[PDB]
Amino acid sequence: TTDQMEMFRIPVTINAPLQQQVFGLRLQPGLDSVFKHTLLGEILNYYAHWSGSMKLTFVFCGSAMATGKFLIAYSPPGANPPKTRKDAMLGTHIIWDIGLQSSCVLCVPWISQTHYRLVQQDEYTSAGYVTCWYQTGMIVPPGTPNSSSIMCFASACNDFSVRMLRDTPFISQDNKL
Amino acid sequence: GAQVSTQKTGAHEIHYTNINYYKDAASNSANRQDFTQDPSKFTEPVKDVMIKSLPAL
Amino acid sequence: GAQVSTQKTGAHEIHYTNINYYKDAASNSANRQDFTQDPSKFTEPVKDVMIKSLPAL
Amino acid sequence: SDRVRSITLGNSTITTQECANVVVGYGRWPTYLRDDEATAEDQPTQPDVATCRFYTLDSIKWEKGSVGWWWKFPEALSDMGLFGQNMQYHYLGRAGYTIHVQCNASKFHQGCLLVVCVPEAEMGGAVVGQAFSATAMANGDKAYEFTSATQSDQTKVQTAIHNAGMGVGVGNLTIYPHQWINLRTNNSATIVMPYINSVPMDNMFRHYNFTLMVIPFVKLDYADTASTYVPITVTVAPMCAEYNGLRLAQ
Amino acid sequence: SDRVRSITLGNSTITTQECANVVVGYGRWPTYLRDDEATAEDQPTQPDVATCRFYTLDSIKWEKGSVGWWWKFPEALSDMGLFGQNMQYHYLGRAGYTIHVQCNASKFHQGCLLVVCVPEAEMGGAVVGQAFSATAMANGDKAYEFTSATQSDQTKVQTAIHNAGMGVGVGNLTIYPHQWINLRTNNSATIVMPYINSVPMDNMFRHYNFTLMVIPFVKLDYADTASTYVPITVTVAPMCAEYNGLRLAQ
Amino acid sequence: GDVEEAVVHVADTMRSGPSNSASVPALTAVETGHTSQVTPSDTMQTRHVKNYHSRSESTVENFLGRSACVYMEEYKTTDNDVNKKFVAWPINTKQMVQMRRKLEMFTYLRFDMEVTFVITSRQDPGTTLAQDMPVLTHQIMYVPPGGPIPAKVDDYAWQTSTNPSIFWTEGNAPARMSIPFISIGNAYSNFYDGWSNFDQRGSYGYNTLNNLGHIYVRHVSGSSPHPITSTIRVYFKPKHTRAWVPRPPRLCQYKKAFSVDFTPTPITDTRKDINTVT
Amino acid sequence: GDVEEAVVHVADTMRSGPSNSASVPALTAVETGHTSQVTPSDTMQTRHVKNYHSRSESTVENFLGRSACVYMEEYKTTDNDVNKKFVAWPINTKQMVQMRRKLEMFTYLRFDMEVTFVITSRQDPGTTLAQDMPVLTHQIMYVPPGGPIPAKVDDYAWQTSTNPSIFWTEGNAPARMSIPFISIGNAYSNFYDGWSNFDQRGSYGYNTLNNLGHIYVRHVSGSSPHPITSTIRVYFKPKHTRAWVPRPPRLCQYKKAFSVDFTPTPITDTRKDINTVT
Ligand SMILES: CN1CCN(Cc2ccc(NCc3ccc(F)cc3F)cc2)CC1
Ligand SMILES: CN1CCN(Cc2ccc(NCc3ccc(F)cc3F)cc2)CC1
Repeated sequence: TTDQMEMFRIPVTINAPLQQQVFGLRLQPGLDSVFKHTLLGEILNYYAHWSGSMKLTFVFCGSAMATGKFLIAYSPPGANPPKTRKDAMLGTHIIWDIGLQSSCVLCVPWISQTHYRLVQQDEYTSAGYVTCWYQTGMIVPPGTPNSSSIMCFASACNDFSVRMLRDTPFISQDNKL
Repeated sequence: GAQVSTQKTGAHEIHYTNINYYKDAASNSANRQDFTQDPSKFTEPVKDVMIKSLPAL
Repeated sequence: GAQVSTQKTGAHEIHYTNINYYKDAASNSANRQDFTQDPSKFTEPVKDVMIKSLPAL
Repeated sequence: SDRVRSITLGNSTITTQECANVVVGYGRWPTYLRDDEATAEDQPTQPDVATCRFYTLDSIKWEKGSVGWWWKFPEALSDMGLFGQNMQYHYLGRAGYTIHVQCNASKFHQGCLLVVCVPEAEMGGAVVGQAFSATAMANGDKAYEFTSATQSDQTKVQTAIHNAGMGVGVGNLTIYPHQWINLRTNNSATIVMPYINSVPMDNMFRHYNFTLMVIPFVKLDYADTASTYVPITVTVAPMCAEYNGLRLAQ
Repeated sequence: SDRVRSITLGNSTITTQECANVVVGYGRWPTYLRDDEATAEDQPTQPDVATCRFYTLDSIKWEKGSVGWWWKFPEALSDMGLFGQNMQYHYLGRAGYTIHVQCNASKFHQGCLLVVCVPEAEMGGAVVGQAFSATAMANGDKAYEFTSATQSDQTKVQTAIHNAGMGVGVGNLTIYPHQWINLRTNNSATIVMPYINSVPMDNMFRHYNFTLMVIPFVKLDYADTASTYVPITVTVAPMCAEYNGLRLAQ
Repeated sequence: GDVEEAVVHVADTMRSGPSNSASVPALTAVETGHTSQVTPSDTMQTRHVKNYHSRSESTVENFLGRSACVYMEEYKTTDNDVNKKFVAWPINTKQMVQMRRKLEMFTYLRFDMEVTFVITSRQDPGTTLAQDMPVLTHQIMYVPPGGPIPAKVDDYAWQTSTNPSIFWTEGNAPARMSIPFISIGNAYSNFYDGWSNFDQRGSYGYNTLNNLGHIYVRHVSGSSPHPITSTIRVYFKPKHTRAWVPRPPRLCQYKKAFSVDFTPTPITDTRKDINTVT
Repeated sequence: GDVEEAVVHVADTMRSGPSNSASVPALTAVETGHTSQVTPSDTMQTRHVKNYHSRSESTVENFLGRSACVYMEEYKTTDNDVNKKFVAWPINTKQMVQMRRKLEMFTYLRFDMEVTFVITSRQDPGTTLAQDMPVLTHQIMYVPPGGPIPAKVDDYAWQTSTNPSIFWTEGNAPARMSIPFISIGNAYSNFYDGWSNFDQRGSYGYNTLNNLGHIYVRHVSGSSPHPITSTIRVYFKPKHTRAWVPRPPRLCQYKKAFSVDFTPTPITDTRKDINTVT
């Protein structure tokens, strides 16, 4: 990313191969680089334990004439992450239709063997993966751009909570100011 | 003039006494027993209330 | 808000006062005055109760 | 507005922001088997949620020269999640279905599709008095192609479109439960099919309960656009499924 | 008479015409998870009957020189019917078990077995400060052999019988739920084990809930007979099993 | 009146079944600036769960209710340089990074303060160290703005008659005191986007509002035959806190004690590609 | 409400006389896994005895309610090696043998903790020892998992703003504090028969669940002309204890701090023959 602002836009194309992956990421809100510096991630990094559900909101910022469908799935922890849409569709997922309402919300349920999870997540307390796939593909009429972008928003549900206060590791100094 | 009150404890499965010795309220101990909260100020700052079930627009 | 209670003492041949000063239940002193117990969990885990006088089988 | 529909089965949800109403078989909603109508003695198994969920079969490509396609159920879902395992491990089965067929295109496209579920859609061979294997009419979730011209290969079913491979006028298929996908004013069709059969239960490997057909009555057309084809997707979801007669896996 | 017992789970039945009572864990019967104790949000799946049934693992041969065996659960049932499929397809699981161990011999045989379920039976390597793979301690339904002499291969767990591979006196295993199979007056042992763990639910591929051990305290003996060995069989049946967190098959 | 007497769990999860209707909780529109309020019960079947978790530890009172170092300095009991035998620290809360960050998550604050002092001493290295010295004593003096300032260890200003002071002796517990909300506004301000002069000139920034005074420390009368060095650490612990107008946490490293100056920083780290999850 | 008010002897022995009947309390069958419940009154004539003995001292609360050393370490006030001037101990309760054994008699535990620190200092031997140094001061800092870790004695991380810390001075009573049940489960687990990765690979054993954090200690500002060595001992004392699933006590000597590895051991000692009683 030569331009920093590019980090916030997920590319989308017309005439895409069928059933292609749009993006994928690990669900480590306090550790993964994706969620590390988000408004939610910053708060968790001041704590050691967390629990509750999460919300991922996606907004389509294409043209008004463009249309498409997307499949967003959450896969609980397992030996291997999904590789194809057929694998992803087995787990929790929602089919997103683009129309007048430009936003869709995927609620990640709290499925865990323990009441709490470590912010410094490891193999024992994994949380799973989130992936998005083409459901039908993006179609556009004549005289429109051939590419579009999507943005993602992260937030906590009303049952979220944290525990044990720790000092954050993102900020440091070597000499008195 | 002593105050009695409950102390944090578990859930499914307990009183402490406090007395103030100084004449300035700034000397009291931290009042960390308040748990009321309301997030609607930052999450729903809109003018017209929107029902989740109904369409946004 | 003080608690009064008996203290271990002998048999054939006696009260102490306690007050909690901190707002967290974890700060209280050990509650080593509980003596209830039930060993049937580990000694008689069978499904059908067996009378000692009657034959086992 | 009544143009928006939402369906939630199991752990899957379908949202269509531009659709017509839902058709419901012969006015009968799917339901479990009653005590006074059953015949098998042993207790059935009812793994709802695990089996009553949407399963998106693969997708087809709609070209200017497409003629139509068909799928046969429940064999189409033979290897789809726990539904397939339950069907394999049991002698008897029973379930209704909810069929949702998606197809979206811009305002400048034109075309019309017919979506219809044909119960007991028996088909005849390409060459009269010649048998065919159970591979020219159902091979899992893959779709089968109709043909504009008369078929000639003896190894395949008669694919003449205008006869629907059934010896009946294609225009008369309206009698069965159906819907139209007209690109002017529609994007998907929803059909709820109850369990229709002459017996309370039947084996799902030996009997094709019903057949799904998609036929373009008005061929696709467009001009001066970068989109060359219109993908079509089919999604199905068993409802009130119950199995019986456990045995070794087939 | 109280020497006859009959157990019916799902579509399977066990009848023993000579047995002692049934032991029930720590006096707790298996049960479903309560609303006020759960943590996961989504709806669980409860495929009773399909999964709550007896599954006879393979059999072992009891010789005059046998030392003992162990199995680890629930991994032992990893590929046994729909239980295995459900465990594969779900992130979280929870279930109690009913263990029945059969062993019959004539009136002229002598011997004694100890049957015990050890929760959290952590084991140490043969060579101190040396790791071992997840194959010297559980490989499906196959039983593992204890050893009379001290183990030496670094690729395996310490199999010294008198220490039980746990660094504790073998004679003190009586603390755990257990039963004795004494050929004089017994033919089978039945144990009902509730779900014991520090959390409401856990993954069944990563965590061994408990270990089953069979140890001959009095070695088998006989004289002048055509029977050379006494087969031993183990049967298990999950109870009140419920799964959660559906995802792709592992 | 010998006595007088005087909890909030998170929301539970309600059971939900299959649904098929025109209601679409999932679909929304973020353009309104309104965050959704959907719950997992609105998109998949869920069981009934009773949550006993509580958000007690995330209250602002508890979040800021921890003592933290804000300043440390060294001074010698005897030396040639007069300025090196005592400390003079203008009070501010922007010199130590962690506590600064913590505070800077809110625009305005209002709290009482609890101050604790930790003092330690050590003998400086040298050729001859054999000496006997009784226990040392230290004086801490607080000078509100505009008061006289000492210029040497034995200045007359050390005879505080109105300025509060603490005399402390080594070997005992650390000194402590409490201070009330001593501001001239209705709340303290971490940021101030404005100037000093009404002509939009002069100092710019929070420095403008920093007028809390000074702190001075010295050895009472200790004057050893050989140098002895002492260090003092100051800890602040807010009490009875109220906060307003939260702001995003800082991302770039601090570089000045009285300014917001920084250097551009990448948003976050990178990975192989958009699909990599290993 | 100025006040508020708020014992179990063992079973007695009942008199028994001669008996001759079909009841056979003595005969039983251990095959059922059921321990008998006979009493001496059921096999021989006995007098009436009132027992005033009580089992108060054998409660789990009292059994585990004793402070025990869990770790000790040494650090120097001044030295060439930076790593030798402070301690960094990952918290665990499996390094000292006695307390480990005591805990390992139960599979799961749930308790509050009381921590006490004992600190002592001594002057290192050398050719020249004549020096004068004031009383020393020490800092104990607790770093929950994922927090910043200091790399040297004078690192910025020692300015705790959220991490709890204790400043202590020699000559006073030992430091102390209390901690609540800080786990992520519904109970602590001494054993864990499982792996880390869902593929049955990776770390195996209780190590997997050990994520309690670290403890760091240093001299505040002491830097003597000659080295001074200090030692710290940490004591833990469970409170409000609950235990589940007892297991047999360990027999083989411990050999690793994060594993159950052992060497085979004889069941017990030997004697001349089965009849020897002398
Ligand atoms: C720019 N603002 C400066 C004040 N800061 C809060 C604050 C205010 C006063 C104090 N301490 C006041 C004080 C109190 C007692 C003393 F002896 C000396 C003092 F400086 C500490 C922090 C917020 C940012
Ligand atoms: C593997 N388990 C590790 C925990 N152990 C019990 C336990 C848990 C926590 C603690 N101490 C927690 C703690 C509390 C306060 C601190 F400052 C530092 C700490 F590490 C001590 C013993 C049981 C075995």
